[PDB]
Amino acid sequence: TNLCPFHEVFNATTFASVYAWNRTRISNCVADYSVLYNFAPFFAFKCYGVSPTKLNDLCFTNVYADSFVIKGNEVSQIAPGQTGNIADYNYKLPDDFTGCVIAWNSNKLDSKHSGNYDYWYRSLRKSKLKPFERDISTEIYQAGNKPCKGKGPNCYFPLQSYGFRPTYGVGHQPYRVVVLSFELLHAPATVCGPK
Amino acid sequence: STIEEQAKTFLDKFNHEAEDLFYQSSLASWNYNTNITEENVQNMNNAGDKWSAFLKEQSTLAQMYPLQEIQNLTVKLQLQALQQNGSSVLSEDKSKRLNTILNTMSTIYSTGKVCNPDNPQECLLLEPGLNEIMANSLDYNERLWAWESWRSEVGKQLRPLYEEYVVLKNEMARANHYEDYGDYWRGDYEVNGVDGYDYSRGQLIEDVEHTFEEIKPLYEHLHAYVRAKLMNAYPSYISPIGCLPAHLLGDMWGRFWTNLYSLTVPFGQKPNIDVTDAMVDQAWDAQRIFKEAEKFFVSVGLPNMTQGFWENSMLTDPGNVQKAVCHPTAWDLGKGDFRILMCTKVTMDDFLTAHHEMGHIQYDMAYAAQPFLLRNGANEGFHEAVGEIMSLSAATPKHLKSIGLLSPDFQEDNETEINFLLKQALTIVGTLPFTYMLEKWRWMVFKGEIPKDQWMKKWWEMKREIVGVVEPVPHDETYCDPASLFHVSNDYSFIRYYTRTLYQFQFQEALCQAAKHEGPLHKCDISNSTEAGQKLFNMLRLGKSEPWTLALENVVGAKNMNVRPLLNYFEPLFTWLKDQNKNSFVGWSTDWSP
Repeated sequence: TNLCPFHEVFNATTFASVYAWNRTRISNCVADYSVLYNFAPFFAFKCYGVSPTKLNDLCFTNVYADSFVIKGNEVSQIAPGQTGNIADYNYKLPDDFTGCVIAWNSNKLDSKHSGNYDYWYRSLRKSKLKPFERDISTEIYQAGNKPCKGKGPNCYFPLQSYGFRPTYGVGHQPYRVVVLSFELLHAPATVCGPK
Repeated sequence: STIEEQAKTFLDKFNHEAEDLFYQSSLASWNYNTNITEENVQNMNNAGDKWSAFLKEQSTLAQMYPLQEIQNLTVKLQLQALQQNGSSVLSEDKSKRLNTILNTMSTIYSTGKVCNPDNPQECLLLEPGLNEIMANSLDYNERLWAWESWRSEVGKQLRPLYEEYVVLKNEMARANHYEDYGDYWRGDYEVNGVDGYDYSRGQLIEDVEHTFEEIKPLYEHLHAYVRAKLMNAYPSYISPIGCLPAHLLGDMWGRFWTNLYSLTVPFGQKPNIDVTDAMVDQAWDAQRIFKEAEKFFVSVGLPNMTQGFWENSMLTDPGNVQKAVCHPTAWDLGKGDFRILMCTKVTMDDFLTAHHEMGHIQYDMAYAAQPFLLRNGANEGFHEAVGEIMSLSAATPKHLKSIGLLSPDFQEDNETEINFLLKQALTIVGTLPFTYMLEKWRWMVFKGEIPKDQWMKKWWEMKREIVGVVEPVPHDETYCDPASLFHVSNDYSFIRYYTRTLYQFQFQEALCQAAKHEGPLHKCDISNSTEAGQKLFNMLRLGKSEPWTLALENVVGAKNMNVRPLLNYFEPLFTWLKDQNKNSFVGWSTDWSP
């Protein structure tokens, strides 16, 4: 029995921003998906292309866990075919995504008085991101016709800070989202459920 | 790229930053109002300075986006809200002088206290002093002395500053492409670029005059009734054909005639409905009152209160350990934070006030999805009307019997209904001529119709001709009656009250038709009516994204102020007052003792 690092992904101290989401590779371990239910206050548990009950039966080659922090309103944008600042410029799921999305309210950990400005999201970009594309560029977005040099008129920084506070509303509180991507490639299935 | 996309990106950035900065400022203000300390004052001042600097910087950046090259109405409205220069168009010296004059008038109104002439050491301030005096005293000489002193001491001092204030405001408004300050105030009702829903600033005056022409008969009958009652109460001081004296109106300025209910009560043998004793017997607290209000708002289909509302709101006085301003206000800190600051105690008035504040909170929660600059009522009276319709629906005897405060065997007789209608009239219809006259006087002073040497004269003339109020003491040109008012001395609009009064009864008529109410309009309860709730939420979610005419058409089916719902509401009281005044004179003459 070799338990997967799911504990290191879900119970991490600090999470990554949505424009710099940390993708962790899960391989050569036993994927005990029942341990995920230890975080009972789950805001959403929606699987696409797979069933949560039949998840312990299927074997996969690589399991990609994408973890980031967004707000409550943007949790709906984490789904195939969604449109928004996060689903276009930060993190886009393909139309045939096979996996599950897990989110829970983190107003106790990620929130902070005087604003928790350690989490950022990309609001401006030249074009929409491709599925599973990551862009950590900090180049100033040129909204106008004049050349781009320094912040000013029509020259905006492409990243914006959330600034989480504990007294925010349920829609603006921080929500830690973990996206589990199950890949079945032409390779031996190293990841399987507990037997 | 086109200018529209650049403007959209600028608006997105502005909204993102303004949400956070306004949340910080509102949280500082809440911490100050909930705990009056020097540190909280300094924090609130710093947050307000940061917010004002942000608005000043963002307003300069928005000047590069021409309004003519923007086709999207939402973006155009946001840019119009951002491109407003305000007091920054004048020179630095003129702006500093205007701010100093405003602060000086505010301090004169706030620090102004009246001392007795016989005892110079015995002085009385405004609120626990002259207000309590004019509220319950029935002495002609004492009320006359108070009314004269309040505008002889505080007056004759603000007018030398009020004239320079008017001059500076006119210069500022003309610099902002307006005709005068009256146009700057009426600009909130201006709708441009929407075919069929446009509304000019000059049309507002015409509509207000047209509505007051129809209000005139009901107010005339109410004035005749009040005059007869006061003559029965104040012998040898009231004329059956003349105007009413100013100091005997139950208020310092004559705005609300509510305090005259003790003398003008139709049937004093039966007290009005007061569920204070029932709430005391059933051991109700602030939490119970707000839960009842929440159930009322859920019954019509509106969303329930958030958990942060129950957690962070101050529903009870924190005691002597914390100093708080016990003024009931609805707080919209933004980003999902909705709070209510109210020192709730066991009182039916507090029940109605909690309903009003929860209606304000529901309005705020409705347009939360709108952009930051559009997160406000479609008009300056929409919030007040939404609060007042809920206050009316809560005060109905049917709702009180449903919630278990009135006895189930309580019968609603005609005389109790007449007393309730007369009280509501003294509260609502009594302030409409006063508001109309005050706003018209301010407008004509700003337009230059009364330049320097006829302010007080034309003020008293308009008051006699409109409100029917005669001067008990002949005031000369050195006095200034309008400056004695809080809203006039603190630079606030006043037509908002007339507009919200009309919109209140319009919304009430619309929701009672949507709820299929049979009977008088004052017996209507919109409880357990999801149709009225949805019809109201269709307007509450709009905000300033769409013109107020479109929202008014969505609610009541009309694009302008209609006073017919108010007349339908007061029709039983009108029929009773007709029979009461059949044996009395109707109207008032403009000539009486000075």
